[PDB]
Amino acid sequence: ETLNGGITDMLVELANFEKNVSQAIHKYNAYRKAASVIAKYPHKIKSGAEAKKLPGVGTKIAEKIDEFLATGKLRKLEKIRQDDTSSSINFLTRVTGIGPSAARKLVDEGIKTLEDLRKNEDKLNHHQRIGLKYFEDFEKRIPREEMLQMQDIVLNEVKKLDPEYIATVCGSFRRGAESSGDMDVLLTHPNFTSESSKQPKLLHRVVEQLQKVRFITDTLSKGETKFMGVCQLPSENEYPHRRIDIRLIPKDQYYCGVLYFTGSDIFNKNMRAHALEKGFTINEYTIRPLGVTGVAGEPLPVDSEQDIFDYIQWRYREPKDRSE
DNA sequence: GGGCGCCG
DNA sequence: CGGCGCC
Ligand SMILES: Nc1ccn([C@H]2CC[C@@H](COP(=O)(O)OP(=O)(O)OP(=O)(O)O)O2)c(=O)n1
Ligand SMILES: [Mg+2]
Ligand SMILES: [Mg+2]
Repeated sequence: ETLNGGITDMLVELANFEKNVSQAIHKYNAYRKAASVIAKYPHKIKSGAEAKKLPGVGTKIAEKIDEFLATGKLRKLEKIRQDDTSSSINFLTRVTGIGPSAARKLVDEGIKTLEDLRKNEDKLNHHQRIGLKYFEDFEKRIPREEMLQMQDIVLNEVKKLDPEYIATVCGSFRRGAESSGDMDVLLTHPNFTSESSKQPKLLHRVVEQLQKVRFITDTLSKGETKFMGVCQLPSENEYPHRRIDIRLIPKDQYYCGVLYFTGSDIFNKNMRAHALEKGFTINEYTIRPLGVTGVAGEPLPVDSEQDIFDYIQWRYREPKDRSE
């Protein structure tokens, strides 16, 4: 029965291609949107020119409409049958360590399932191995109360080695969310500052410590600044493996760090992006005027997150507000 | 946007 | 050493 059936069908097929074969969210979005609106319409759609009228649809859609009208065809649309690589690839990407590039290669060699991975372990680099090892684990968000305990344990043991050590937990957590992807933690130490730019050792000790207590349980990397690894809560008879990140910022550049580690990522993007519009360039370490020629001037002093915002002419926004 | 570590 | 995956 349904008049515009035929069309809406196409339309929807179309959006999902746009959705997957691309990023083309904007496209896909109008796409469905439209199919939706033509769909609510109570008259048979005859002319694409009629369609246009209806809100949601426009030129580009109306065209696609036409080509369908005369002939069920849609050469573009016919093209579609290319399929399957794309489904599987992305999937693989869900694997921590697996980027689009290693995902491709993995698919080309026929590895393109979860099951398959497990079978082709030998092809995986270490990180991948882990992502793979703790796969199901990595898909669960940490709940507030958990982080809590973790905040605790980190907090504590940090003190034991030195109580001069400062540890702040950023990212989601700090922005107040109810569930957090991982645990992100800023670490600082006054012995360490913009003048020395050394002491990998501080971080170093600390991971070993947590390590030596069965907290961290794996290691994805260990720089003289960064640190990503797995960790886990304890119990009697167990808690899911979590992703952990430590970053050591020279005690003197704590604020740039804090801002940056709090995110959100989008926020940072907009913000950093903005500093520029204003003439300064911001990194986890500093905010320094950015010179006429296009080179970084000396770094403006910072005494609190507020000041960063003051510089780019922006209203301070609480962490909980830095969503974007 | 701006940058850290590891791959091979 | 680039480039990758990640933050
Ligand atoms: N591409 C990125 C990623 C992060 N940052 C910052 C934002 C905070 C931290 C990223 O931590 P994530 O754990 O990626 O984000 P989150 O806020 O912790 O989110 P989740 O809930 O997923 O852990 O690095 C940035 O400037 N650019
Ligand atoms: Mg987080
Ligand atoms: Mg993280």
